Amino acid sequence: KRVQTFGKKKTAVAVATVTNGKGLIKLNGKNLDLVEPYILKTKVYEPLWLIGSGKLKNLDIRIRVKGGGQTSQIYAIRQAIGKGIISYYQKYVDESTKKELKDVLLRYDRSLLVGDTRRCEPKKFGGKGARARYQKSY
Amino acid sequence: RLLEPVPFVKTNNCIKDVDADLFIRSYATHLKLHNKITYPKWCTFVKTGKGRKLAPLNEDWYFIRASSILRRLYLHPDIGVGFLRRQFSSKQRRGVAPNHTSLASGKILRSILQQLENLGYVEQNPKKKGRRLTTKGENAINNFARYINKKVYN
Amino acid sequence: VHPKKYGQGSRQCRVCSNKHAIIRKYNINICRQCFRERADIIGFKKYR
Amino acid sequence: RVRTKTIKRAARQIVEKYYAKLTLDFQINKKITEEVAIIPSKRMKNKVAGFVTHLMKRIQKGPVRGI
Amino acid sequence: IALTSKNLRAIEKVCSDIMKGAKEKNLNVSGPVRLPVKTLRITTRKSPCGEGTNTWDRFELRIYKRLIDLYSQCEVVTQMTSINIDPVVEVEVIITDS
Amino acid sequence: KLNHAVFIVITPSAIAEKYKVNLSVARAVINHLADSQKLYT
Amino acid sequence: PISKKRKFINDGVFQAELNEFLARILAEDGYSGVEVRIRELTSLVQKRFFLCAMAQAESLRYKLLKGLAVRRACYGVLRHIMESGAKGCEVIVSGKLRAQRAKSMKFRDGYLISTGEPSKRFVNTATRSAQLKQGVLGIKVKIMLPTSILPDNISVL
Amino acid sequence: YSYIPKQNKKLIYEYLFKEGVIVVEKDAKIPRHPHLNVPNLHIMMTLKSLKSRNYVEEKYNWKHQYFILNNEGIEYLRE
RNA sequence: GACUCAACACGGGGAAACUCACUAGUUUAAGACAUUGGAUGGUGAUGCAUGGCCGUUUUUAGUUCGUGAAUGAUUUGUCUGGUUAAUUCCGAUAACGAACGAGAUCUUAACCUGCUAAUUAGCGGCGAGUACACUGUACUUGCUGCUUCUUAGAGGAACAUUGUGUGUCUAACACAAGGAAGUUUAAGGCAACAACAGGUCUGUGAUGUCCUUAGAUGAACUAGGCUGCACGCGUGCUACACUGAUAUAUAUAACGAGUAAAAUAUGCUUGCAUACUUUUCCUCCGCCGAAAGGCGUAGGUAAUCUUUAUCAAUAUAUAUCGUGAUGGGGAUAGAUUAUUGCAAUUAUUAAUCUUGAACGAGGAAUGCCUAGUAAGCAUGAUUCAUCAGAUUGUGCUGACUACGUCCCUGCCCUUUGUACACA
Ligand SMILES: [Mg+2]
Ligand SMILES: [Mg+2]
Ligand SMILES: [Mg+2]
Ligand SMILES: [Mg+2]
Ligand SMILES: [Mg+2]
Ligand SMILES: [Mg+2]
Ligand SMILES: [Mg+2]
Ligand SMILES: [Mg+2]
Ligand SMILES: [Mg+2]
Ligand SMILES: [Mg+2]
Ligand SMILES: [Zn+2]
Repeated sequence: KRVQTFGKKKTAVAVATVTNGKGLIKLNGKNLDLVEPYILKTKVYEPLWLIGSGKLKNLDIRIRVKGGGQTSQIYAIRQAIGKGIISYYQKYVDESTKKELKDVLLRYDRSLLVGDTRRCEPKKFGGKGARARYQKSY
Repeated sequence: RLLEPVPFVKTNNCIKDVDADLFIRSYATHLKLHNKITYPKWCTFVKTGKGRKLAPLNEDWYFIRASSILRRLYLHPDIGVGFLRRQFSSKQRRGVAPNHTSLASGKILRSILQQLENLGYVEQNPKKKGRRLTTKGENAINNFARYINKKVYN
Repeated sequence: VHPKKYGQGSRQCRVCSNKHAIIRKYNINICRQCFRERADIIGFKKYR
Repeated sequence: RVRTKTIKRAARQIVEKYYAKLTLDFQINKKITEEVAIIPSKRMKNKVAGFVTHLMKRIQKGPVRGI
Repeated sequence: IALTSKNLRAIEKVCSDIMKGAKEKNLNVSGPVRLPVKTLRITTRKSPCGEGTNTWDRFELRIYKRLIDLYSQCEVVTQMTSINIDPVVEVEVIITDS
Repeated sequence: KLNHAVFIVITPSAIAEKYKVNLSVARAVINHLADSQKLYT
Repeated sequence: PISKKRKFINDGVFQAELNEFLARILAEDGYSGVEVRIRELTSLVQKRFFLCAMAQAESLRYKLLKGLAVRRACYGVLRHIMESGAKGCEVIVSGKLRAQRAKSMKFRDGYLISTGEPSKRFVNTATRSAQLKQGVLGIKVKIMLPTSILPDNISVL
Repeated sequence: YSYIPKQNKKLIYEYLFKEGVIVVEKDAKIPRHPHLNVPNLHIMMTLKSLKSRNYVEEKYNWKHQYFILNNEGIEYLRE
C-alpha cells in the first residue's frame, strides 16, 4: 500500500514515501525531471535504472527533503530511493525479488542501502577548522 | 536540449513540473507580446540591489523579475516584500573587506507587485500575511506552464 | 554629571564593579574571570 | 587496543571462581559477567567479557600461567 | 502543565511520579513530551591575563523543558502536583479549556 | 603581445587560433554558422 | 514577564550571591547549607530579593587566624577527616608562611583521584584565603568521600 | 550634595529600628533606597558613621553593603 | 602589562565620550571616628612579598609509597627484549604488592529498538475547493488512527566477534567477511607528581608593605590622545583573472540569538509641573525611499512569532566579456544621503556617484594539515548605543598524499662523560 523510509548524507534527510500507483516519482512538489543541476541527475536516477523502469509502474514515490546543501541532498534522495523500493518489496511483493534487487544494488555500490556516517567535526580553538591551527612566527 | 529518456511519466499539470529558467523566459516573452506591464521611469537606470554595483544588462529584466516573482508566489502561501528581497539577494564584495550577503532593492519588487495586483494576478490577503497569488492568476500561470510543456514535447 | 547610560562605563560587573570584559549575554553582567570562578554555582558545567 | 590490569585482573578473578558457568560463546560469557561482577559501564563490561573468552580459548589448549 | 528544570534525572523522576499519580483515576493524561533543550553556551576565555595560548572553555547550562497535558478540574490537578517536590524543578500549571 | 582583430571542425579556441580573432567574434561566427563552452561540426 | 533562559541565569546568579553572603557572614560556622539570630539574615535576604570540605576549610582558616604551628594543625585536620570516614584527603597551604619567598606545602593521607568525572563527583573541594601577618595564606582542601561505586573496581563475589 | 536633612535622618533611623538591618547598595549615583525615597549617598554616609561608632556591624558582599544593627545601636535608637 | 616555542586581532583590548590608567586644565568631598590624631580610596609602586586562577614543561606518560634487598646521598621495584595511543600489557627478573597519572568514567556525533512519548513537530485521516490528467497529480482554507522523518529520555549495539596470516604461535598486531561502525568508532572534556623566581595586585572589597590623602596618584567634568609615522617584525583580509569577473535565473544549510528612556494631553512661564500609556531587543507585514533607511502597525518573554519544508555563499544554468594592468583588482581620493549617539572632524558605520594605485603566483625563510578533515564558501554568536577584516561556534561545496621513518626539529629513554647544579 504505502511505505515510509529515509535516506541520510551529512545532514540532509530525504524521506521517501513509496505508495501503490502508476509510476511518477517526485520531490516535495516537483518531478525528478528537475532535481537541480543536469550533471548530478544520474545519481538520483541510478537505482531506478538498476532495478528497471517497468518494475516501478506499480509504485508511486514522493520524497520530502530537508536540510543540507545540494550534492548531499541528492545523495540522501538516492539513499531514500534505495531503502524505499527494497523496503516495499520486502513487505508487499515477494522475498526472492527483493533479494535479487539487493544483490543488484550491492553489485553497483554501497550508499544506496547503507548510510554515509560522516559528519562535520567540531572546530577547535586556536584555529579556524577542526585541525587547522593558526600560525607562529617565533 | 533538456529532453532525455527517463524511467517515469511526468504529470505536466502545474508549474512545479516545468523547468524554471525556460518557463520564466517564456512568461517574459508573453508579457512583452501583451504589453500588459509597463517599465516605470527609474527602471531603465536603477541597480537591482546594493551588491550588484552595476546595471542588469538584459533590457527586459523587469519582465523576467516579474515572472520570477509570480513563480515564487505560486511556490509559497503568503510572501512579503522583505522575503522577495531576501530571495533575490547576492554576494556584495566590499572590495577589501570580505563579502557579505546583500538584500535586494525592494522598491522595484514592490512596484512590480503593485502592478500585478492592478492587473489582477496577485492578492493581498487580509487573513494570514503579505500578498499571495490570486486564483485566476494562478490558473493562467498553470495554463502557461502546460503550453510550455506541450511546446517542449513538440 | 554626564550621560552614563549607554557605553562600556555605563554599567559594570555585578560582582566587582569592573567596567572591562563583562559577560553581557542573558543579562548575566559578570566580568568573565569572575564568571569562570562562579560557573559551578550558577549551573554552567563544562561538557564539551 | 590492549587491556589494562583492571580488565586483566577481572578476567583472572573470573575463571578462578566461575569456570563452571563459562563456555566458548561470547554472549553467554557476557551474561555470566553481568550476573557476577559489578562493571558500571557497558563498553567496559563487553571488553571484560571478550578478555574472559580469550582466556578460556587459551585454556583447553594449554596452561594459562595464572588461576 | 510545563515543567522547566536544570537537572535531567530529577525532572524525569518528577515526570514519572506525575504519570503514576495520573494513572490513579479520572485523568486523560497525554504522555510526557520533552522539548528542545535550548542550551545556554558561554565561551569564556580562560586565564584572567592575556598569557598562555588562549584556551577558551565552552560552558553549557542545558535547560530541560518538559510538557504534559490533562482534561481535569483545578483542585484535582493541584493535588496531583503535590508530590511534595523541592527547589530544583520549576512547575507551571495551565488550567485553560483552550 | 597579440592584439587580435574584430573587423575582417568548429570550436571557439580553434577559431581564435586560426584567423587571429577575439573569442566574442568567434562565438558570433559560430552562431552565424548555426543559423557556456562550445562544440560544433 | 521574563524568559526561561533569562530566568535560569538570574536564579543561578542569586544562588551565587546568597552563597557569597553566607560566606561573608558565617566565619564562626560549619557552613554548607543553601536551602530556604537568623531573623536578621532572613530580613537581609528579603531586602535583597523582593565530611564536608568547605567546613573543614573554614576551620583551618580559623585555626590559622588564632595562630598555631601550621603543620600540627594540618595533621589534626587530616586525623579528623580520617575519623569522619574519608577514603582519602589532600590539603595544600601555599603563600608567605614563615619565610618571605614562596613555599607550598602538601598534606595528603589516603588516595585522591584527580582526573575524570569521578573526580568531579566523588571529591568535595574548597578554597579559602586566610589573611594573616604580612599577606595571605592560601588554603585548599580536597576530600574524597565514601563512594555510588567507583568505575575502577570490578568486585567479583 | 552634602545637605543631610535632620527629618530625613530621623526617618532613616526609624526605618532601621523597624527592620534591624539595612542593605545599602554601595552605589554613588543611584537616587533612592528600595523602600524609602532618600538620596542613597546620604544613607550610605549615615551607615558609615554608625559603623565607626560600632552601633552597626557591616559584612560587605558584592555591590550591596549589608548592615546589621548592634545592641548599643539599638539602645541609642531608643532616644 | 606581555618578548623564543610558552609576548606580537593577546589582556575577551573592534577606546569618538564613558571606558582611561595618559595629556591640557577645572571642580568636588564620596575627609568615617576622638584644626590635631585616625582611617578610607587608588586601572598607584612591587607578580622577586603573596592568594586564587591560567598557562607551559604535557596531553607526554609519567610520579609515588609499603615491606624486602643492595656507611651514605641513593638504587632497585619503575627492566635486556616484544607489544601498546599509553611505567598499556607480556616475558625476563632482588623483588613482590599497592596507589595517583594512563585506561575506565563524563559529554556529544555515529546506527537500532520499526518498544517509551506527541506539543509549540510532523505524518496521514477527511471535508471544502482551484487547475489539469485517466476511466490520480499540483495548490490553499476548516476540522481532528500513525511516530518512519521532528524532538529526547531509557535501553541496545563491537568484544578485534567469526574467518586467515604474522608474533616467544605470550602480550598483541595485519588482512578478509559480517556489519551502522573495526586506527580505545570520531571528537572533545577531565587532568597526577613536581616546578618555572612564566603571567595576572590593569578582574576583584583575594592582599602585604611603601607611596599618595583637598594645589589627592581618590572620585567627577571639559576637551585631546591611545588610531600620531623615514622605518623593522607579527595575525589576518583582498588580489593578481577565463576552473574567472560581470549580470540575470536557478538550487539548496547548521548552530543560534532575540523586551532609569520615550509618546500624548492638561496647567503656567523653548522650560518646568501634573496626568496617562504604548514603545527600550528580534523584526514579520503594508506603504514611502535608487540606495541606505524611514514611517505605520503585527507576532514573539519563544519547537508557537522574527524564521527555519529554509536566514547564506560557494554551487549550477543561460547571457556579456576575451587575455589586453583588461569590464581582472578596489587601494587612495573627491564630493552627498542616512543611521547610531549629548557629541561623528583625526572622515563610527552605512549607502549613491565618481577616483582605477600596488599586484602577471611572490626572494631569504617559515606555518598548518591524514577523511567530512586541507582549502574554498558563507553564516550564527561574543564584543554591541553604532561598527568584523577578530575571536568563537555552526554548517555548505569535499582535494592531494601518507598509512611510514628518525634525516632535520623538538621531547622522552638506557648507556657514557662532566670541573655544570643560578645546571
Ligand atoms: Mg585514573
Ligand atoms: Mg570603533
Ligand atoms: Mg578618552
Ligand atoms: Mg610569577
Ligand atoms: Mg627508581
Ligand atoms: Mg583518561
Ligand atoms: Mg591599543
Ligand atoms: Mg578582537
Ligand atoms: Mg617547526
Ligand atoms: Mg657548583
Ligand atoms: Zn568582577
